[PDB]
Amino acid sequence: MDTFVLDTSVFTNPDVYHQFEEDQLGAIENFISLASHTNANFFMPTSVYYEFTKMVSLGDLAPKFELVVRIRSPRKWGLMVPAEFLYEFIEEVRYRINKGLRIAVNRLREKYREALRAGIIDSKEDVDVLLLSYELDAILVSGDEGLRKWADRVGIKLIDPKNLRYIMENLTK
Amino acid sequence: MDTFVLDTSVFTNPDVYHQFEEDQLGAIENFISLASHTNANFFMPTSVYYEFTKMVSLGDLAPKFELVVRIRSPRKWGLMVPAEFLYEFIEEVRYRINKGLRIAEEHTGRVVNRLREKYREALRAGIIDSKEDVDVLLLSYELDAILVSGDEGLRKWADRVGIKLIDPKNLRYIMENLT
Amino acid sequence: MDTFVLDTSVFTNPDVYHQFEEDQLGAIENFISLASHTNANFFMPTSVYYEFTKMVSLGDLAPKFELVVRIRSPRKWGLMVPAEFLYEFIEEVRYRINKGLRIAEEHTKEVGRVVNRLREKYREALRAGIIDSKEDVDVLLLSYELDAILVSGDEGLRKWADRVGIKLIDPKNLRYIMENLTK
Amino acid sequence: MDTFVLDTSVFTNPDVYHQFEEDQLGAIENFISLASHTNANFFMPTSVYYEFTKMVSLGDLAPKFELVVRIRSPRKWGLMVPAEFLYEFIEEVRYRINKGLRIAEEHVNRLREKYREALRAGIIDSKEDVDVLLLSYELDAILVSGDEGLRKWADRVGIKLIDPKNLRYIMENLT
Amino acid sequence: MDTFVLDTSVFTNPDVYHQFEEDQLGAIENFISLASHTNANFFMPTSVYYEFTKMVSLGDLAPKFELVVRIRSPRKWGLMVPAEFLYEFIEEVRYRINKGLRIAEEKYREALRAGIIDSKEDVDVLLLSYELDAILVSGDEGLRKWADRVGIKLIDPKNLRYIMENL
Amino acid sequence: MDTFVLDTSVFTNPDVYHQFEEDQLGAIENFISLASHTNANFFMPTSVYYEFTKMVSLGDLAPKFELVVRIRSPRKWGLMVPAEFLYEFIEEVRYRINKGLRIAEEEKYREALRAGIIDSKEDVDVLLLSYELDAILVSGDEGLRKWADRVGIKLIDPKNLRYIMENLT
Amino acid sequence: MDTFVLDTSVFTNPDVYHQFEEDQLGAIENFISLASHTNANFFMPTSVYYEFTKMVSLGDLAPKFELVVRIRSPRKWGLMVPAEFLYEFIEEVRYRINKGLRIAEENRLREKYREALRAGIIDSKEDVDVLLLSYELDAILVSGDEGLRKWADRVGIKLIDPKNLRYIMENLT
Amino acid sequence: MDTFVLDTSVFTNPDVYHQFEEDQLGAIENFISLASHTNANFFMPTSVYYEFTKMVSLGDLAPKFELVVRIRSPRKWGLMVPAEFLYEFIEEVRYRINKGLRIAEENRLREKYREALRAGIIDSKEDVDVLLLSYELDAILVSGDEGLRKWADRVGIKLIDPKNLRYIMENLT
Amino acid sequence: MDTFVLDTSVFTNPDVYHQFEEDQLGAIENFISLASHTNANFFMPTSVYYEFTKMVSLGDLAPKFELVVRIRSPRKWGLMVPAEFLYEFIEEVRYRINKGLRIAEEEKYREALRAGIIDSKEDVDVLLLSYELDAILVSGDEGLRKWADRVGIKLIDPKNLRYIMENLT
Amino acid sequence: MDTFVLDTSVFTNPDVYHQFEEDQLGAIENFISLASHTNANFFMPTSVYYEFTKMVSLGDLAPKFELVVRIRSPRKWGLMVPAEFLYEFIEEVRYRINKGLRIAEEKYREALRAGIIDSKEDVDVLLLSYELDAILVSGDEGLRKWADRVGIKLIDPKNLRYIMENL
Amino acid sequence: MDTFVLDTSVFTNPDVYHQFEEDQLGAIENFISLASHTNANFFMPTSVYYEFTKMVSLGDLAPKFELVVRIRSPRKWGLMVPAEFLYEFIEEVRYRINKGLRIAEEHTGRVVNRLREKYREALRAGIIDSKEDVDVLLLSYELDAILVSGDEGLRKWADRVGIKLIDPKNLRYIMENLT
Repeated sequence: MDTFVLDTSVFTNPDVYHQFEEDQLGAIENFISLASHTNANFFMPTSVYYEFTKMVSLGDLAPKFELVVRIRSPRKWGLMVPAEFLYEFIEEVRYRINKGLRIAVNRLREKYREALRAGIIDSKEDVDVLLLSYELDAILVSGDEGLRKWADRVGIKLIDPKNLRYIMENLTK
Repeated sequence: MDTFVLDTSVFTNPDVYHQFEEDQLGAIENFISLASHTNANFFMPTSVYYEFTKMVSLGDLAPKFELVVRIRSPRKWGLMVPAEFLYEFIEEVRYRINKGLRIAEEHTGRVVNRLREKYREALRAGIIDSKEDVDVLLLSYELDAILVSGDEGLRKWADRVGIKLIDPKNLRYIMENLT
Repeated sequence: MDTFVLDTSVFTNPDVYHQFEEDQLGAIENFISLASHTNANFFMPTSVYYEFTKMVSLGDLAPKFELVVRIRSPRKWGLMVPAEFLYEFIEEVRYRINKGLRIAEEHTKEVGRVVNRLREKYREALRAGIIDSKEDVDVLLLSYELDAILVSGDEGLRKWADRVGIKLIDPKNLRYIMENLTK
Repeated sequence: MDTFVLDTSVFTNPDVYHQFEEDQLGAIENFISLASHTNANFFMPTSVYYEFTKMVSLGDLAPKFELVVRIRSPRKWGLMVPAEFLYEFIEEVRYRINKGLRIAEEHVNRLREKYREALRAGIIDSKEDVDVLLLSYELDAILVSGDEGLRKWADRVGIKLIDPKNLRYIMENLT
Repeated sequence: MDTFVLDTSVFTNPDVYHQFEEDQLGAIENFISLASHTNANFFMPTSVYYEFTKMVSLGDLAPKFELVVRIRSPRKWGLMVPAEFLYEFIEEVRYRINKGLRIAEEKYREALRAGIIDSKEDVDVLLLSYELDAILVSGDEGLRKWADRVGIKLIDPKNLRYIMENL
Repeated sequence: MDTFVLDTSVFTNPDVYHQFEEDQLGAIENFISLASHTNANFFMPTSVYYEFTKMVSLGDLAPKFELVVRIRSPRKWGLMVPAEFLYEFIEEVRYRINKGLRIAEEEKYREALRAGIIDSKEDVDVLLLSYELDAILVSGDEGLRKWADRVGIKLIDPKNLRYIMENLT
Repeated sequence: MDTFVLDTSVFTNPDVYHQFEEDQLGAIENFISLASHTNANFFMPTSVYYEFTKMVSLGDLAPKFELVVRIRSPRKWGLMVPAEFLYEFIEEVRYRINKGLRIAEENRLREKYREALRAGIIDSKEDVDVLLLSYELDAILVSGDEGLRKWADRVGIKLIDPKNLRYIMENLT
Repeated sequence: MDTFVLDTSVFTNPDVYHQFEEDQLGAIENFISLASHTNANFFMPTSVYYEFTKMVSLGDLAPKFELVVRIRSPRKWGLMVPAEFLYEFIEEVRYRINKGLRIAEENRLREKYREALRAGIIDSKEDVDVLLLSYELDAILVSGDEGLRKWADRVGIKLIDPKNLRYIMENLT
Repeated sequence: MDTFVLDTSVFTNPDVYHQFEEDQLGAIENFISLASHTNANFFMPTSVYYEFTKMVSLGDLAPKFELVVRIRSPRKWGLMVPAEFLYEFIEEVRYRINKGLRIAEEEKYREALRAGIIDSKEDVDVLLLSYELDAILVSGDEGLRKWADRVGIKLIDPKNLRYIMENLT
Repeated sequence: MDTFVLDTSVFTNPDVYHQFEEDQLGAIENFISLASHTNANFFMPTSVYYEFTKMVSLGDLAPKFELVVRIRSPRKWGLMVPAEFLYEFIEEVRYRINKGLRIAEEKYREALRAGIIDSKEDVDVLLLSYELDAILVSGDEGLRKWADRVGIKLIDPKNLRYIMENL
Repeated sequence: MDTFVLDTSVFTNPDVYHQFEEDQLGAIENFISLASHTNANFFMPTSVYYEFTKMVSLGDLAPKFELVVRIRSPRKWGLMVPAEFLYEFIEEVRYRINKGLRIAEEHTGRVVNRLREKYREALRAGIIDSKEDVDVLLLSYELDAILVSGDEGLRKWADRVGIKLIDPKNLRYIMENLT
């Protein structure tokens, strides 16, 4: 039975969520409905779910979302990663900060200070996503191309996020 | 099938128990009834159950409650925790004591004497709550269970150490979808 | 050769340090001098040495002390303690916070400002009971890791050390022990 | 026999190097001379040595330095660090970026580059931090550093430490 | 399926056996009947069963009892307990005897030699419970507090009938 | 080099201490002096040393004693004993209580046993320490050394302790 | 399913075999009959079966008995017993002979005393065989001899009252 | 350096002790004297030393003997012997008693026959103790009893001719 | 399900094959027919089957026989036997040679032993195969089954083979 | 230092012992003298030494011999040989006896019962050599060819004196 | 100290042995003399030594040679080689047989009969040489020794499988620098 770990970008990037509906809230609702009738487990890291809720107001959808998408933390005890992964994470932080810095009087340096604090949060989400995907042996669904490139050098299973609805449909119990 | 370890706050904090009914005994009895018809195991550490019985008089409910919610002790023999966990526990005691000390101070010859006994009850309960926290975490770890809490402090420790969690406000909803 | 882990109390409790000299700074300086000519390794946890520097001002003694007493952190990686040590610590915490409350109140057994001064002396008591509990863990873990003899003076810590199988000495005989190991 | 892993700050922060000489190039030279007669091993990560050379021109000292201080890379092959360490590293990056900008903030076109530079050096110094810790862990060595934030981290992880102000002193008490 | 290890106290302390019947022999008889029709294994240490028979005369009930409640010895070969457990046992002996002599008011020499027999029962009970991963059913506060320190599964003995019924 | 774990009865039973001197305090003092020159390690469990101090007032000898005979606790962390040893302990408690009860039979019944428990806890501490250090158990108590024999702990005649100490410089 | 290892005494001591029938060969035949319709495995050591056959003639029953009661040797190849067990066996030899010696006390006196201890060691070798086989198969020892059952208990072998063997077999069909 | 485990028979059988001196207590004293100046460790099981003391009074010599010959118990805690060894011990009991029984054949007849087999099992328990201790220390067994030495050989314990013990000790000073 | 390793003597000793039929070839044929319907695996070592074919001419029965009783070699690669078994083998050779020598004593001395060696090699092949498969050894030879007993291999009375086969559909 | 395991053939076959002396008792005597002054351990299996004493009467040489040549049994507990070795032993027995009867020309029954005694010696020799990691000294072609198949260290027995001398 | 395993070709190929002297027996005896005063162990497989004795009559030299060059058999009991090695051996037999077949052909009613016996001696020696090669490699591996050969074919197999090598022409020089 296929397990998936979802990124923040799955429901915040329009290129991905448009497959459910053009509205954000409507796409999320459609996803939740479909997730009930599909033979799949969905997961999302605690940290990622937190940032998703800061961006999108789910309200009455939250409990249904939390029922179909299990929110687990990847911080297992005694989990060890090889030293190499540590060094690759450093490169991911570089990517994240510099990407945020590109998109940025003194609203250029409280923009800039906000960009790097977001860049750290995005990196701590990336590692949470990968670790959880690794632990569950799950398929990582993510609109962030930079994350997906890293999930490959590390050998995590992937899907084209644009085909998530399609995949889900062809697995209905 | 899903396993849950319940904290004391599941049935003592109104924000959580109101999903079952509006009376404490009503909520407990509604929970027990539903637990019978749900495909799930429930557990509560011995220490947590003890404090729960001091705060609430179950009476005739106790045997039914003890049947649906299994009371186990998490004090395993060959169990080992990393030295990290030990240091994290010290921070939880700090959190517990200082939160309990805030609430003593705020309520605030004769006024000096009610304040000393109010600060002793703040610390002693702060330690009791910290020992319960550990019991809850260890049991959750051992059974690979979903910790149902409500005490934001505990839930955030549970998260640091990778224990499974749920929003306690959605407990009834989850139970209803596992019948 | 013998290895020792030192508590704060070895140089702050007068019943212990008098063996070197009657003054505090004099006792510490005398200890350092003797430690140089003794065939023994001395250690103190980073957390404990920090509290020792907050209570006593070593000044020019610091570098000599830091040479004879090695200041190491016991927070090794993958160190695992059994789960019973977790519960025994919960109990030391209790003993500690309580001993302190005792002195807070018992010291304050003694306008309305009285209430605020009592409020502080209670606050200070728990904050220092948690600092002394963290010290206690640090001391035991360091003693365990090095297989060292714990020199304390604190009854509460030594009782715990004994429960967990850590080697102990009478702190009052430290100078004597050191003298019978000269190189 | 004692082993030490040196940080850049040992020879770039004056508060540390003054124990050898007031002069930077003289402190380094004095250190090198003493290291020859000291019963100790010295090490410095490859990345750390690279940054040290970009700040200080050693010239004819380089070969003597490279003989007394062995320049090794900690990027071993089967090394596994706990997942926790990974999260600790993220916090170290936060500390170093935020320390860099606090410096930057104080001194429009010059500001955008003073802020790029703040965080590119912030990442480089975080990579140096990891290199230093991993090498210290691998060799079971005593980490000598002037940076507070690195020395604070070397404690959470249990790496052996020294007051850098006492380095000369320690070296002298080992022949 | 839930396994259980029974103490002597289950059928000798009236507070516990009254749930089956007011009569002692009738409670045992009722328990055995119910045990047949419940999806649960029952066990009792050799040493505990011996003392139970010295106190209660079962007569024709014995073979039915021995069929529903399996009598095993916990003395498996190569079983190792942590040194800590050994020290905790010493404390249990202290508890057992001190209680016993309170009760003295030749009756000192019986309060000792019974206090140790009760201690040997306690160990046999805990070890068997540990080995089978069973739920310890016991009236005795002291045994149940020790069982808890060592992480053995417990039940309120007063709800034994109720639990059996719901299986 | 030879390691020894000492019981309480080494310095509290006259049959054993007479080899050092006729006086108790003098035998202890003679032992301490001889221990300093001897090529052997001496040890005594914490619990055993405590009871020894309650019986004998060492005074100024305590620091010299605590230098020659090292007072360790045998309650090591990951230590496991076979379940059989646990059952052997129960028999030792019976031996100790019944011996203490015979002598009582002339509050002296209540403390005939409370001492019997303390003596049994000491016995365990002595055996475990002996096991851990792979040491020779020196004890005058018959019952303890007969147990020590069942569990394969090395033994000596306590009456020959001085002689053995002398044959090791 | 339950497994049992049988002693000689289960069919030679009258106090146990009377549960099947009053006559010895009749009891054996009833047992065999019942064992066929029982949901249980029966075993007896080779050495024990040999002495059983030297005491009872059996004849016609032998092939039926050998079908229901499997005769195995417990001398497994890599079996290790604790040194302790070795000492315990010396005590069992003592018990076995000194018993034998009580009967004898009731030339021929020598010829009775020699015969007493030679049968004593044969019975000791039976005891070992029985315990080892019970251990190997994790079987319930059905004996009748108190001394063997006391030993079996110290060693933690599963036991039953031999007087209830028929009853147990009946409740497993 | 060479290690030896001694039997009772090394100082109770005259055929062996005569190499030291004709008198028993004189031989023991010479052995003790020589053992002091020998580069070799000597050992004897607790059970063996006990029976040795019940046969020879010794007295004055005891502390010197206990210094040169270390009296250890071989009942080590985690010792495992193969099941095979257990069977071999049953044969040793047989040998030991049937021998004992030959002497007896030469009331009192009973009191001689009881005494014969009680000493036989005591000697069997000695044999085990000796072999186990020899095994544990990797020591050379010095016996005098042929039956024990035959066993020691089947088990692969190191052996010496007891008649050459003095000679061996002399060539190690 | 039950597995059996068969010796040569199962079909070459009349005391054993008479249960199937009075004729040799008829007993073998009856056995093969019964084996097909029985819920049991049969095996015979390669070496044993070779000698069986030299003694009895199976003709058209061979393919049916080789279908019901599987002919395997027990010379597995990483197989190790304890050194004791090696010494036990030496005693088996002595038994086999001396038995063959008694019967010889009436080139019949030279081949009294050469057969004794072949029979000893067969014995080893039989035991090793039985050990490997955890099979029940069926053999009429007294000496072999008494060895099989010493080494803990499962056994049956060969006289009851038909009866056992019948009680397994 | 080089350890050696000696066969009977070392002191019973004249081709080998002639290097010490022409006389048999003198060769043994000479060997023992040299053995004392050479930096090498010597060993011989129990079974081999027994047969050696049945053939040669040593008398007063025995204790000196037993001091220089340690007589151990190879029957260590738990030693395992590969199944292959077992089959190779069968072949050795075949070799030993077949040789033996050639020689027959009651003398058939002795050529067998000696052929097996020689086989049991062969195993004892190889196992001891294996256990000690020793050099096997043997006159017998057949034993030395087997020793070679199993990877045991060998020497030419004719050069034994020479090797001892250079140590 | 350095250990060496010698091939048959060390003393039979002149290009190698000429470093010691110009006569075969001269070279062997010079080698033996030097081997006595060098801090090095020498070994040769039993099979290799056998073939060496067939080709050269050592006589009185044999005991001295056997003392300096230890003749061991590499047929270890628990020794395992990777299945690669097995396939590589087949290629070595191909090399050996085809090299030996070339030399038979080249030398080349009566001519047919000397050619059949010349092709049988080419194969049978080709197998003998292949078994020697394996013995040499296995012994070298077991002792972690330096293979001294000269047979270019063997040296190139030895290299594929990571055995230590030396130029055989420098053997004397190496021995001289280890005195």
